Amino acid sequence: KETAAAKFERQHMDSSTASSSNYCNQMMKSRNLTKDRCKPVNTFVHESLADVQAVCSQKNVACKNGQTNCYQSYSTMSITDCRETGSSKYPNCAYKTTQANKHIIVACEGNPYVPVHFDASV
Repeated sequence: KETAAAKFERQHMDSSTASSSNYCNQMMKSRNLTKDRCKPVNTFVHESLADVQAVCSQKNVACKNGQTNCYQSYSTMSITDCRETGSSKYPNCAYKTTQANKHIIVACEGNPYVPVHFDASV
């Protein structure tokens, strides 16, 4: 079905945008991240697809799971962290929205070598 690279774009890319306090509530729903369960934590990156793809050629770092295919951006990037609230109950998933400017760390795979997993922000 959906490729890993497409799944990364669906879950994590929002180049279209200044996020509101309801941003995560709307985006987690519209990107199908609340269909089977409320995904607890999810990050959206507001940079261009080209800039995020270029991270796979930037600073190589260890992934949280111990693999060696993670990469940290040389520059900070505009991102939005979505974190499920305590009062969230499926299927009415509820999220706190936090914008930040941080370096991102993604896992890269394949040919062409593209992001397939959002590992962390630092």
